[PDB]
Amino acid sequence: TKQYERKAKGGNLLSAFELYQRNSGEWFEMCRDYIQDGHVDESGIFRPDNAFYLRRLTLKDFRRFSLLEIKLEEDLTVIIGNNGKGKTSILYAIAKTLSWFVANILKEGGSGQRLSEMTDIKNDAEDRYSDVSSTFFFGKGLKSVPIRLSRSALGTAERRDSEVKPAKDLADIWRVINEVNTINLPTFALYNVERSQPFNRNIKDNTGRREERFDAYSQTLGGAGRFDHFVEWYIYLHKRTVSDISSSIKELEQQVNDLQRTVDGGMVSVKSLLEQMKFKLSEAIERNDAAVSSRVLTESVQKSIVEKAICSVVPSISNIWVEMITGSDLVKVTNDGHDVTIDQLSDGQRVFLSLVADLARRMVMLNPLLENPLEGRGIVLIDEIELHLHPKWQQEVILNLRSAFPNIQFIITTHSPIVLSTIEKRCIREFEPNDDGDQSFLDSPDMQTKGSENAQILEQVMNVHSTPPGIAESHWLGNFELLLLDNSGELDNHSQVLYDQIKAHFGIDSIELKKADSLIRINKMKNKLNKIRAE
Amino acid sequence: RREERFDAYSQTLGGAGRFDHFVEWYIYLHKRTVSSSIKELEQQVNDLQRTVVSVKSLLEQMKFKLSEAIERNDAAVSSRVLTESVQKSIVEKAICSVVPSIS
Amino acid sequence: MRELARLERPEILDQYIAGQNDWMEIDQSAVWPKLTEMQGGFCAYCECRLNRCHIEHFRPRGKFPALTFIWNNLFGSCGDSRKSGGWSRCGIYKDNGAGAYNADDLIKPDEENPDDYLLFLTTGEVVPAIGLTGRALKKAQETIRVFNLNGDIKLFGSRRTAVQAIMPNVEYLYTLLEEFDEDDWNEMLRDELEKIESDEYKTALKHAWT
Ligand SMILES: Nc1ncnc2c1ncn2[C@@H]1O[C@H](COP(=O)(O)OP(=O)(O)O)[C@@H](O)[C@H]1O
Ligand SMILES: [Zn+2]
Repeated sequence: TKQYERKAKGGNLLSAFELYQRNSGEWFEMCRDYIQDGHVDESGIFRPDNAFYLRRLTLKDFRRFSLLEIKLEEDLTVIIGNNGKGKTSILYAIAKTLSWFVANILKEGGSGQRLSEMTDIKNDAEDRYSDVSSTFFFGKGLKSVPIRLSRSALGTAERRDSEVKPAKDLADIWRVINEVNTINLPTFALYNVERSQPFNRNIKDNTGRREERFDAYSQTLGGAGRFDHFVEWYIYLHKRTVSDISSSIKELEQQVNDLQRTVDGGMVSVKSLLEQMKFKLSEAIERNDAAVSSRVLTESVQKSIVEKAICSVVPSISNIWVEMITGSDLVKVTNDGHDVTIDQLSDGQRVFLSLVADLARRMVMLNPLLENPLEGRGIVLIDEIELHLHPKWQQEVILNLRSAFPNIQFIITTHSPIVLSTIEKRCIREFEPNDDGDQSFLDSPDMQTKGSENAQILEQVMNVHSTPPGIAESHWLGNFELLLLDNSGELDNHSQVLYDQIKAHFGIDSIELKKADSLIRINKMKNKLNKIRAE
Repeated sequence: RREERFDAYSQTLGGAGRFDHFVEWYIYLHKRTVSSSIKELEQQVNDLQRTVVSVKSLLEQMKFKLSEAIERNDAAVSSRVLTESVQKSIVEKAICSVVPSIS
Repeated sequence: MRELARLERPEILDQYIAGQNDWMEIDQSAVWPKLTEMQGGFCAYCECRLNRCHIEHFRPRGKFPALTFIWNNLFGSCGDSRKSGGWSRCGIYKDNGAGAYNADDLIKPDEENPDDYLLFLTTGEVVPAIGLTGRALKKAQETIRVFNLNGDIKLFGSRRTAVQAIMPNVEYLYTLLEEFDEDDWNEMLRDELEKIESDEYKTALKHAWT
């Protein structure tokens, strides 16, 4: 109608799409441009004009939470807290909501994942239902996409229905526009602690489902990724890069031509073989055309992008390649300067490799039209980012991830002060230590964490003392100071004994002893001042 | 899920009469029937909660009884059911009456 | 690093001659007491307390076999290859870790004063001193690089920790400039600088006090 036309011309995406659906060119192009338009930043990074991110989350009577409201950052949000505070619960809630987008991108009227009646309802909920309410943002044209997942407990006084239509409507736009003309699609992924798992060497190259674009959405929100799928896909890419398809077509074309000449020469016995070869040729051309038709990055380029991503983000890995050892295809890595198999990698290296490889695979598959497919949009959830990482790696992990995937919204959980030392306080959401499940609003810490000392973060943010309280020696310097202050700054028999104990235990060049020495010197000087003033 | 009256029609015309289902069901009924106004029960639960270490087991049993009473109260007229203790007794009698050499 | 007062040549270096003799032959317990007199049980290059230690040739024995039993070339460095591998500063790093270097553009602490070239910031870094250009800058920058005086985290961490421990005492003394007269205050600063001869990382502690 005229009203929809006005709103659509005003930049409203839903109105433009509704006009497209009713008339089924201009409206299609508007929708496509809304999704596809962007610019390259001063840093050379592609930036979509219309960003997609989760803005807000509300939990009512969900697991431990009676009521919780969270505002999320467009780029990076880190959730911190003690064990059992519900950090994982928050990520799971988001993942279930995202499942509704994924389901409807794949299939019209596809159903996402529902809340569990057994586990997701708070144990002492008076209303005996749970709600997960989420609000998404998609550019100025679609400032609010509200979604609610609801589940009622078993005793069932009244049914509370989920409200998922907005998710479906938006996902429909992606699906339908993509069907007509290929567009870049958002990546959704959850990496929970289940990402840590043993590598099966037995690479069952299935048939060829791993080459399909929407295999990128297969098991995206399952928590583990599919590192096996990566390996299969990567070997596939390698085999195709070593063998050009057009030469095979040219060779097949030549074979078909030679066989046709033989059939024309009176050898009717080879007619069956000619028909088979013509079929093979047609299939090869179709694959080539489909590849051509899909406007897709060449297999060589895809391989290179992923390899670069892995080597950039994973510090111990300088190179990754496919060997043809004996018969079977093996993925090899240069790890700490040595060529090894994936099964020879440490668990920490493998787990992190798996995360990055999986994510890169999905991004390459979902963003074929971008010069750099890793500059695509999406929302990625990572539980316990520091899982298996040495402190040195914890200092680099967030920087490396954000550099490699500049337009992904990362929502992460951590226990690591070292990780927090690399992040701005605005990105941090902390639970209060004494939270008995009634804290309405997660909040930013008071201290700036980025560039701060680890010891300060431990004390001021994580509420942990710099020295272990259950060790007697942890108290000695404090006690020594108290003794000095009690005896007007003079080193008495008791202070001397403790000093000697500190010296004996920690050593002559220990920090503790130097601090003790400092205390003696300052107290002596203070006393000298006091005497001069008294006289 | 709990039991409900029309589960009696589930797999009635193929898949009925499987030993394992019986044993599981029977043990379940036994556990529930080992060891009554809602307001009175609510009052008893409240009194027991105020007392609460040795009475904790009794409190949990009474909370279960209260929940069951509320559920029965909340449950619809169409899905009216005999107590688990009665159900157990009837099945035991049926088995002992019908099955050769089981007393 | 400190400016070191080299004094007298020990008697055992008279006997052994370059070409014929090797450093494996000479006794090392003969040489130490004069270096311990020179340096004061502290490293020549970083000023840690010596415990694991070795006699270091400033110009190495491979490249310069002339300067093998010469008293000016010898220094007490920290670290000891014989006991435990993987030491990453001073004598051991100059050989192994630091790649190519010109030996001429390094601070030899017996000859030159380090204080003109090096500055010790209380945040823990060693840097070139304010206003060096060309050649003097190159010596300062290469002494820092070749002895790994920042790049060793153990050293950097130990040095920062020590300076940061005394910075209450530095701020408190300079407040009492006003109330005290000059003879009282100059006696106090003399007394604090008296202590730090016996202390680890003395040049870094000096720059904090003065
Ligand atoms: N249905 C529920 N009702 C009440 N509390 C629950 C429920 N499910 C889990 N919890 C509480 O939630 C905590 C687990 O939350 P979780 O997200 O795993 O914490 P973490 O921040 O350590 O990942 C447990 O300590 C438990 O008491
Ligand atoms: Zn040294």
